Amino acid sequence: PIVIDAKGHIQGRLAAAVAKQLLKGRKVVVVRCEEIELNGQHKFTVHTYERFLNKTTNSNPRDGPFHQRAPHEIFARAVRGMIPYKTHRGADAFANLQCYEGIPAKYVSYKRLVIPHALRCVSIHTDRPTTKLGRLSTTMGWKYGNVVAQLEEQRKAESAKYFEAKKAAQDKRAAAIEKVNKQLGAQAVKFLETFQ
Amino acid sequence: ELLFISPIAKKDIKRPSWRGIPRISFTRPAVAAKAVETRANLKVGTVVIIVGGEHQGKRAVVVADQGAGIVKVAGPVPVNEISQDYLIATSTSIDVAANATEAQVEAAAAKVPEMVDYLKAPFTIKKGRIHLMKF
Amino acid sequence: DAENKATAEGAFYVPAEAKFAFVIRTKGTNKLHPDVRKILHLFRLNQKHNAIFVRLNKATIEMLKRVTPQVAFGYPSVDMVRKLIYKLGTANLNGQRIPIADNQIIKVALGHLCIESVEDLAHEIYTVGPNFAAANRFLAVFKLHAPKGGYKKINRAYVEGGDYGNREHLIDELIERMI
Amino acid sequence: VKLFVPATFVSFRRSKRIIPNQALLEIQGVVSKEEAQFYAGKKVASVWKFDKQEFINWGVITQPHGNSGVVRAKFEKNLPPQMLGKQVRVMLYPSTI
Amino acid sequence: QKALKEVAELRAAQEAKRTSPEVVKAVFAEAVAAQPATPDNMSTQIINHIPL
Amino acid sequence: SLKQYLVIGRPYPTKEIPNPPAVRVQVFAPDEVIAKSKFWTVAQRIARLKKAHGEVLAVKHVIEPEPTRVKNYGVWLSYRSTRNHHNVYKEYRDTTTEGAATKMLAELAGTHDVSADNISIIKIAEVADKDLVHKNISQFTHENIKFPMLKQSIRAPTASARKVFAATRPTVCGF
Amino acid sequence: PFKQFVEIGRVALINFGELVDKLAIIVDIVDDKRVLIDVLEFDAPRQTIPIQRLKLTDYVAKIQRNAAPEAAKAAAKDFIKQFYESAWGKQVIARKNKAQMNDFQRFKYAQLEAKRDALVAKEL
RNA sequence: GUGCCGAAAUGUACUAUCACUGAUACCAUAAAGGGAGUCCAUGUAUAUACUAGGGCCCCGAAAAUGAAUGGCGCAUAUAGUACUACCGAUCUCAG
Repeated sequence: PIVIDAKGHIQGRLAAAVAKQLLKGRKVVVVRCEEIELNGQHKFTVHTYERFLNKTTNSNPRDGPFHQRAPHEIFARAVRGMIPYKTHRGADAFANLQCYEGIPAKYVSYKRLVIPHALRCVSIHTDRPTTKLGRLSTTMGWKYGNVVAQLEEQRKAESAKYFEAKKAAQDKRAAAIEKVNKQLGAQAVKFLETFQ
Repeated sequence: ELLFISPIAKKDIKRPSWRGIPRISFTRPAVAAKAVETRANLKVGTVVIIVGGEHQGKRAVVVADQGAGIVKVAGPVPVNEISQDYLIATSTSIDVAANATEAQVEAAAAKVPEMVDYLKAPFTIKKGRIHLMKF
Repeated sequence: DAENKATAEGAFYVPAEAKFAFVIRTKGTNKLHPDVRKILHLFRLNQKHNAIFVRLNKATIEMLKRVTPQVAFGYPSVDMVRKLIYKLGTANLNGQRIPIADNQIIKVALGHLCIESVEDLAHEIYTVGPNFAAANRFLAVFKLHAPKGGYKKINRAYVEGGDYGNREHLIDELIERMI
Repeated sequence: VKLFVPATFVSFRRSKRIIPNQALLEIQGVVSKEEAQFYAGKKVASVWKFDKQEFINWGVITQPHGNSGVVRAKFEKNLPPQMLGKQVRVMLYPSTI
Repeated sequence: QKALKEVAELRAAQEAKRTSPEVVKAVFAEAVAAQPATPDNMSTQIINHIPL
Repeated sequence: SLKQYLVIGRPYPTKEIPNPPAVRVQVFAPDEVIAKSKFWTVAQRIARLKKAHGEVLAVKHVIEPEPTRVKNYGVWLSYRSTRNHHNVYKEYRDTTTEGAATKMLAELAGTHDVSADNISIIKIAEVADKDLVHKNISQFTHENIKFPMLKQSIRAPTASARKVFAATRPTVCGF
Repeated sequence: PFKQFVEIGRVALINFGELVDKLAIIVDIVDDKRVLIDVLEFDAPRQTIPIQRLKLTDYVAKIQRNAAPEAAKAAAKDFIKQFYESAWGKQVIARKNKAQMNDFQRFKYAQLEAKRDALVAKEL
């Protein structure tokens, strides 16, 4: 079960990577779905979504395509396009996905991978505007955008206290490893570091 | 044999030979591979990984080479006969002249530092690549 | 040495032109003009990826001008003319498409024309001696597989970044990988 | 028969549209055309349990496919579509190296 | 296979002459000699209005 | 890739005139077979000499005296676009004449959007730093050239060692 | 502010291609995208390379533009020493040593790491 | 044909592009006419003024159920150019 810090990423680039490795048969959480960032100015990104809102079934709206405004189900929809989701293999694969706005209390402990070719540095040029998913959703009416920021602050304080302890462990580990290098030998230290 | 093949003297017209070439009878009178070699870079007393059948992940030393592509293994945990299909040649080569003798292999490997511990150890695959593993 | 003599003098040694060619049919049968498949039936190149040796004179070159989109062809060297006939060579004897096997096949057909064994037959191709068309007719059409690079563009000529038509010397580069 | 390199069954061989005689496996840790040439020749084995009767299926590697290190592979009984996703064992003999 | 070793050598022996420092500068001097004089003005039409 | 070629050709001897004038053309093509066809295009178009009555004497392949060092290259060309023909003097900085000519076929197809069919070169020659007049290429002939490599690549150092995950985040800064 | 610019006479570790992992100096500039470069370990011919497949380091040789081969190699003798001594350049040698490691030597590395981790675990 | 759906390089090398916009023959529409948008550029005069033009992009450009570069999406998955590797038909070749 992978977890993906999806801050910094592009929506379609991540979704193309994620949707492929779902079909290979692997469970995959992503987290921080709101800090995924699309190409375009804020004007341009909103006008794309306002076209998507028009698309309703005329006889009745209830059977119409649903317009999910939360970032965690905007991203889930972009992945659903790239999987054959109507088949049994696609519906099994799509069930293995997970998106969360703000990394929740379950997945704080897990080691978080960052798939490098979907980062907005590598794929967009410099001097071209980009917007977040959270910024867009709030504009499109998501009402919990404000709440998520509050939660991040509480978490990132507690994540800082982990690292100040983890420094103190690894510093005295290096001072312990300073002693053990003399016990093995001069030439044994070369074989570990350099490889002879 | 392909001797007794002769050209027909007929010029029947049912069948016509366009150039000088004439129709051929192809008849006789009524009266009547591979070497499978031994593999180079498996000498007498090379250290070898066994990857097939009964023994897997167990190293062995080739006491002697039978020939015809089959070699007889020896070592601590010994004396079995298996082909080059089931073997991977390591670079390291313990000096043993003698045929079979399981006692001499541990005695000879006691010369080279921690080679006796090396031979009895299992070989196993882990997380993080055999193609790239240079042996 | 005849080339290096003329450069030291001043002149140019222009070489002798190609006496024969080797004509792969690149494109298949259908959607094709009747004059332009009468011409392919005359070279015995009916199936796709078939080839024979063709002698070059103003009869045969002007025929090849009509059929240039359908074929790739060029001027093979002696090592290529060899290696076709030893590997893939077959004798069309009494309309049977027989494999070449042994030299007693081609002594019986061609011995009266002073071509005894497969070395003498291959020679009669690449020197284009007096009994060429006997030796060429004796050979059945070659049958080659599609080559292990592929090739870029069926429907353009080699000269304009494609495949078909005359490629002079570089047919040897193609036939190596067709074989 | 333990000792294998894990490898998923990612798809059957197919066109765009049409697909079961042969299968494609992404061997773990292999990412190149020249990297995956090592496993050409070698013997795969699928395995599955029926409760108290563990069967085995072989299983071989023919050629590399594409530039991603995916490798072609016959089996004697060709695989069911229920295996799509699941692991198989790429055992590393016969090894000429 | 003896003959095709000799022909491989003789065709390779020509590439020693072709890629020699003496011969290449002659061919490059021929290529520099071949090129035309520098044009003073580009543009499709020069346009001249001499009186009468 | 393109290789500079010098091709010399002539018409056949008539009984009226044995030993006519031969003519040479500088041409740029991937191999000797294409270089003949470029010669017969230019010879027919201008000097009125056809394939069907003419020899072709010597396809000389022009190799460089040194490809070790960098040279400036002026390229005078015409290129044709629908409704008009334009004359342009463009120049480049490269190891060889061929690599300059390969550059401008990309640059014209990029910038102006015309193919090598429409393009017709007048003159290529190497050019000194004094006579060079274009500003963006003059800057590389000066001393004390610094530019940073802003935007680094993420590629595999070898194609074996590529991956689609990472713990740490890559830094694409120039530094 | 960018520290380390592409310059005439700068050492660089070429990451991509046939010459991957080998130090080399930029004897002459050509373009925005491209440089002439001289490889100092291997003794290939000098040739043009893209800067994007190149990557850079701090150290800079005093040389003239289009320097002679072997003359420019003498300028680099101080900085190749400073490269491999520095901890970024130790990982170049470590990849290389590990890459050529052979069967038996991997058992030696595993056993010395067990002796390392045992003696460290005492001191807690 | 090779981001994912979808088998196969988000390949290497080289030039253009910001637009509620563009995206592969037949083909499923857009013109005359404009633009100190940007890149490339011809001739003259004195860093600067005057323009011969060319691409890409913008305007010109409005219809009725909600709507379709095939979709998702992309902005180095858009527009051109060159060279290799690779997938792919009941063709071709081998049995």
